[PDB]
Amino acid sequence: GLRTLNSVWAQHLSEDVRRRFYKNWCKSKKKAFTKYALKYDSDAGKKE
Amino acid sequence: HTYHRRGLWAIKAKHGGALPKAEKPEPKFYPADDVKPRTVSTRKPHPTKLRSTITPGTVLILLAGRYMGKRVVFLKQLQSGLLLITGPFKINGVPIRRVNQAYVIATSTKVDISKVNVQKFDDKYFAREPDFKKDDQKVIDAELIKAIDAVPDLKNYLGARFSLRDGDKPHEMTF
Amino acid sequence: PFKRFVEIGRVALVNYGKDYGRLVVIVDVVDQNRALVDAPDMVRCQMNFKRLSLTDIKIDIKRIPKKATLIKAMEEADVKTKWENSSWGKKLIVQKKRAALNDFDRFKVMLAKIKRGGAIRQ
Amino acid sequence: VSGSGVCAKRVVVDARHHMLGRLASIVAKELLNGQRVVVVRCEEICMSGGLVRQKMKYLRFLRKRMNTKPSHGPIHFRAPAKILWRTIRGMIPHKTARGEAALARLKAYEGVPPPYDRTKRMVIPDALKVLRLQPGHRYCLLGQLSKEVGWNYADTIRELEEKRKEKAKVSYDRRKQLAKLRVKAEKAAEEKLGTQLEILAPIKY
Amino acid sequence: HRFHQYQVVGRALPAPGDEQPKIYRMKLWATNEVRAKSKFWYFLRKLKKVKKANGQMLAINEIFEKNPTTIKNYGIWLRYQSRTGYHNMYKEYRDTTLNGGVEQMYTEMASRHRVRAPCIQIIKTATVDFKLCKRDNTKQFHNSKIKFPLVYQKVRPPTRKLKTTYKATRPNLFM
Amino acid sequence: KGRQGQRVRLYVRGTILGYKRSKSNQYENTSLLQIEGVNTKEEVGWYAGKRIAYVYKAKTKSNDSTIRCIWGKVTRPHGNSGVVRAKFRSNLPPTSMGKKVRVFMYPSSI
RNA sequence: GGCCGCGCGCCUAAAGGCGUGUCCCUCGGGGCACUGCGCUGCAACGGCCUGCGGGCUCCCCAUCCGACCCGUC
RNA sequence: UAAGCAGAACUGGCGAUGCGGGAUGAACCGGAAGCCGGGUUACGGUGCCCAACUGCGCGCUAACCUAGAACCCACAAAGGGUGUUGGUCGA
RNA sequence: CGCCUCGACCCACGUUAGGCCCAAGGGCCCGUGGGCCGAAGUGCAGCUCCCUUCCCGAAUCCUUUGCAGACGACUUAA
Ligand SMILES: [K+]
Ligand SMILES: [K+]
Ligand SMILES: [K+]
Ligand SMILES: [Mg+2]
Ligand SMILES: [Mg+2]
Ligand SMILES: [Mg+2]
Ligand SMILES: [Mg+2]
Ligand SMILES: [Mg+2]
Ligand SMILES: [Mg+2]
Ligand SMILES: [Mg+2]
Ligand SMILES: [Mg+2]
Repeated sequence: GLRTLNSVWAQHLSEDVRRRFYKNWCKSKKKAFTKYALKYDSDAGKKE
Repeated sequence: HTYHRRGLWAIKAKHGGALPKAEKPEPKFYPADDVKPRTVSTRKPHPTKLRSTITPGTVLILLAGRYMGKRVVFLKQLQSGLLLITGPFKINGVPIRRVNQAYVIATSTKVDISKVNVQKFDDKYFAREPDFKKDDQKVIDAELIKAIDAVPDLKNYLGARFSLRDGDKPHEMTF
Repeated sequence: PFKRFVEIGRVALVNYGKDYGRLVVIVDVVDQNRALVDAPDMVRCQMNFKRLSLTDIKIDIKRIPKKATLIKAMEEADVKTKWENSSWGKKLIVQKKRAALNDFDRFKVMLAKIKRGGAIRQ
Repeated sequence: VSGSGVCAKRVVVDARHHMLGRLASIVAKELLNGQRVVVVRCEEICMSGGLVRQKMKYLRFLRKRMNTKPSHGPIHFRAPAKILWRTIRGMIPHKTARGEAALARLKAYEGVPPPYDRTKRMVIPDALKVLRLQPGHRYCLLGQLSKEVGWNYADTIRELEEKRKEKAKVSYDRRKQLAKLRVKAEKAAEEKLGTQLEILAPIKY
Repeated sequence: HRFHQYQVVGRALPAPGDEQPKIYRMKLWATNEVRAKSKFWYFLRKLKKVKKANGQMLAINEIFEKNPTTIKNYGIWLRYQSRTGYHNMYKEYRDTTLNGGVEQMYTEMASRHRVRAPCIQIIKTATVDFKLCKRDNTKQFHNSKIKFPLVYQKVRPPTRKLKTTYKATRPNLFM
Repeated sequence: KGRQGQRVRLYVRGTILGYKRSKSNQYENTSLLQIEGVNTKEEVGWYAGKRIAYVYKAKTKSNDSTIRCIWGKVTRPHGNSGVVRAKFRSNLPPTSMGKKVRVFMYPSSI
């Protein structure tokens, strides 16, 4: 059957959608996609 | 299937056997039980038969022990029945040894050893009890290396170990 | 267009038997499964086609040749070495030869094969 | 029937044009004896009797179902590899720990997935259709039966298999060039060491 | 050969009524002599009125093929019992011996009509010239230019030592 | 190729198939063994009387070694197809069926 | 697979074995035989012996085979 | 009418009896028995389950009805077929 | 996808009423001490005296909700 090949996310994700990745948003450091966003800054990251 | 005692002769052994009456031959302790005394046994156990494919100077593959697979030349069959073998010690590093008739395989390759003296080698020589042994080994190879050099490729053959490889059936191989 | 037929004069190889590897000539056909076969070294007998492999050789004879007539055709048609010089007949020959080799000859074949193999690579 | 005796790490069998129950019989003996068997191309296994007889046999099997709880009842697999897996299981004491271990040594695939596309695939002589079936009698392919009863990955199997055969055809062309080079090399190396290889002449094939 | 032809000779027991009774001979097909004599006494009881208890067995001799290297055409007239009734039929065979034809006849009756050996009576056997053969599949093998291919080869190893479970490629066979 | 491990091989590999059996009871006093390359009852006679070793790894050390050995010999053929009957000093564990055994040539008639 | 009760009072020979006389048998070489008293548990070699060694009828577990709950009418 | 029904004659069996085969089963087939080692058989089998040939040989069958496939035994009939294969007697 | 307390040697498709063949019954081996033409992956010398295995940052609970609910669970907020 069908299989997920890969996924690419945008550089800016609102905190409304980033809350979906947490059971307790206000107790966390809110680190989701913080390092993924760094690919859009460098040049090797943009190559990926 | 010969009948040795086929005839009631018994006199071809003792022809002059008409002889006279036999003369029959403190304990310090009595064992309290009638134990029949143990005397030495007067039975001759008919020494072992050599395999008809093993003849002096034939080559043997060793099947077990620390020298398993060593291709070795056969010299003599000892009184106990163990075969006498040498490597020789120069080519494959196998010294003079006595091996059981089992644990060896007699190949069809032969070497002449007629002018080689193997007399002082016998069961007493191997009694569990070395410089002179190095001399005897040294003086028995140089009498045998040349005859090995006489046949082409026999030196590299004796210096290699036998092994079975993929698809090898020991019950079909000629050796 | 088939290549090999059974008819009078076809030379066949006996497979699957005590007589395996021997050459026989089809001299008569009994029925759909059996044929009369005659050879230089055996008395004529019927054989199952299930135990016969037809070769590419075919000799000239009549239905029931005498033994002398059969020998002559097997010479006028040079069959023994035509079988042996073909690759098919050669394969049976060296299969016997390889099995017959003893330990010393097999060690020398190994020495030659290693020499031959290293030369191809070079 | 006893085992192969070949004592390898795993044997890969190309299942194309084998009879289903004769292939499963031999494989089951191999697994029970301790061999790992990988069967590929289970979509091209053959069963005697054409599509019609084989299709209604499955439909009768599809009828069987626990009346009070069907998810407990017989499980009817539709893929060719799971069909062959269940045929083999029927020939194994699978409710014992020995048969449980035996069936865990079997891998069955549709098509030839990696890494077996680059390994050697054998055949079973006494399961091949060309030696087992008269040329006029009916038969069907496992993938055709599976497609008729619910299998839906026949197209992706076919598309993948065409891609694999293209790559193998290119690797075959390259291997033929290297073989012609090899024959020239053994010809030139034959004279350069002509004297040494005299003992190899009578066993040359 | 499975079946043998025997000539069985016997008579009624010499009694003061006759004291030189008539001699009866039969040619019977059986697997050994004991089964040939039993079948002889079966027919003597049913055809004549002499049974084994009132009779004498004189001779029993096996008949052999004159030329077991040629191919003859063999006609057989037989009587057999089916599930409902008795019927007689004529069969033709090609063999190097009449023994093979009788084995062929018994095998064919077992296959085509499910008739076992006890329910068969060989009325008559003979050799037929190829000009006078009646059944098809015997005349079609009278072609002197007979030619055909082998449409079923039975690919197999020769001596069961070369048997392997796996092979690297599919067999190539042609005719 | 540069490989490691054993340098020579003076044994053939056998696989344990099970026990002397009928449809309804089994006998541990003899094991059934398939030897590689032996395909007929006739060529089994070469191996009759040959010594056999079953090698397995235990859980503790015994002589600074973690491997144990059980010795047996080939006794007779079993069937027409090369399978043989083997007698070991102790009966083989049923867990050993499907595993490998080493068939030597130590008692040699040739 | 289970068992371990000829040899010497003549010589030579590792040892198996050979070596005397008599009558007969033929076709080269044997055969049947002299019969007198005694004594009369087959061997060779190896590893190990206080140790992570050997054994076990004891305990637990695994596997293969076999196995339905006793008493009663 | 029949019945795994009801009643007699001769013998065997089960009951009182395990063991091998008939998938299973008081009675069918084999065979009866102290605790064991080795060899061989009976009945029944040799594709897998399952120990033993995918053994050697000749025919017949094609089941679009769940073709068919082990005494007791686990059913089938009268009647049909230009399915196919053997025969017999005729124009 | 995000977030971090015992030499284990060997890749043709396809067909058998056809493609020299007639089974790997072969061959090989000192055998001797950046694209993955994405189905994705472990990818392309003795005496050791005659056998003893050949040892290789979050989550959860207390709080909240009522789009949920017998209790757990669930959708929310903190
Ligand atoms: K009661
Ligand atoms: K009809
Ligand atoms: K993750
Ligand atoms: Mg079996
Ligand atoms: Mg569904
Ligand atoms: Mg009672
Ligand atoms: Mg009772
Ligand atoms: Mg017994
Ligand atoms: Mg068959
Ligand atoms: Mg039944
Ligand atoms: Mg009718």
